[PDB]
Amino acid sequence: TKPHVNIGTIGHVDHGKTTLTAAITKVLAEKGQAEFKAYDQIDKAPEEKERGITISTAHVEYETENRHYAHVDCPGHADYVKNMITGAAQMDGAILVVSAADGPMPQTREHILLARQVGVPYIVVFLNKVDMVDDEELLELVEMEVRELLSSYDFPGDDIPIIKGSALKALEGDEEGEEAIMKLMDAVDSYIPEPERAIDKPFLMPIEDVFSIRGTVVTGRVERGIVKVGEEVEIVGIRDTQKTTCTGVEMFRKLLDEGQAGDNVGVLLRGTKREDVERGQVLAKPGSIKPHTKFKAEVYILTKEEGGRHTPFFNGYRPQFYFRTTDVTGVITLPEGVEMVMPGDNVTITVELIAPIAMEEGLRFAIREGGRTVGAGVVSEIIE
Ligand SMILES: Nc1nc2c(ncn2[C@@H]2O[C@H](COP(=O)(O)OP(=O)(O)O)[C@@H](O)[C@H]2O)c(=O)[nH]1
Ligand SMILES: [Mg+2]
Repeated sequence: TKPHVNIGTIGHVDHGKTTLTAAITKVLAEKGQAEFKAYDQIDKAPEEKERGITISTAHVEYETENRHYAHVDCPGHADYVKNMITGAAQMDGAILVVSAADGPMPQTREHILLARQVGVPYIVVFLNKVDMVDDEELLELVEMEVRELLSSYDFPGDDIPIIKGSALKALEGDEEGEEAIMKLMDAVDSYIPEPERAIDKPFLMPIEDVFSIRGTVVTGRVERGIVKVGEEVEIVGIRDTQKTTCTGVEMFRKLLDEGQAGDNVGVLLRGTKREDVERGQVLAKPGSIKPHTKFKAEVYILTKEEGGRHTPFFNGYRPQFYFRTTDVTGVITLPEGVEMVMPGDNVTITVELIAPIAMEEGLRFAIREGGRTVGAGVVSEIIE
């Protein structure tokens, strides 16, 4: 019944991300809309090893009167870099926690930057520890700096909701703290939009295999949107884009009239040659996506223990980039002042592939070396 939304607390270590998370569950639990999770339950988040990468993440759920939320909170900076780049925890919005006494700190800056690189749509701020600041004019100045920092990374710093409170007071049952928590959740309900359904997006299916029996059939999972018998589709990319019509959709022993987000199907293509279709291309609504060879991306480089490299790479490093279904070789260019990239670092890079790929901001990929994963990335900018 209630719409679902995924959010999380970001911010510098020790500014109160975990205390605020606990306070949210406590106050909403007091309204009969969540189970209360204490500070220690959340601070001691379990390790989850997906694909060699190990990440500590606390998962709580709670509801307002309008929505149902899934909430992620992580102990260490490194955990946020990982989750945000790999996508192990998506965020329809983020709650930025900033200590009112200390103000923005390096990881406050980095999480805003990451939030923009990976496409976190919108941010709300909880300006925490107001009980340690006794001067109103000091409070306004720190709020002012936060809005500038947000705007310096293209978020609407002038329009973002910033709620001032004390998560620890709220957790002690203080009435003024609890009101701050509800001001925060009222802003989350109002300012963070509900995510677009996958089935409502323009059709896109990555091609995993190609067959010629009836004619040419391609198999894969429909990533988003719907494809119906009789509709036109474009084939992107690697080669010049081309257009055809869907004449059939099917599973095991089951013909279909349509294929929609989440379905594993085979799609009949009319008059398309098998040699003109190959793994790595995608089917898509005509005009909805384009092929590109060059782009910028935010990447996380796996550590030795995570199965990655154990030596840095330098400008001109030439690995394979795994987009959806296959590798494509590309050359890496490093930022202006960056000289090397150590295992475990995150950095923004420019890449030029040797072949085009259907590409768009927010597309995730792996970096591979010798058939081994060495990095994970997110396309942050297209370069034509
Ligand atoms: N005085 C005060 N201390 C707080 C507040 N919120 C959190 N703290 C303290 O700040 C320290 C770190 O808080 P924590 O939530 O673990 O920060 P995190 O690293 O972002 O998760 C703890 O000792 C908390 O008790 C607050 O509103 N006021
Ligand atoms: Mg914490």
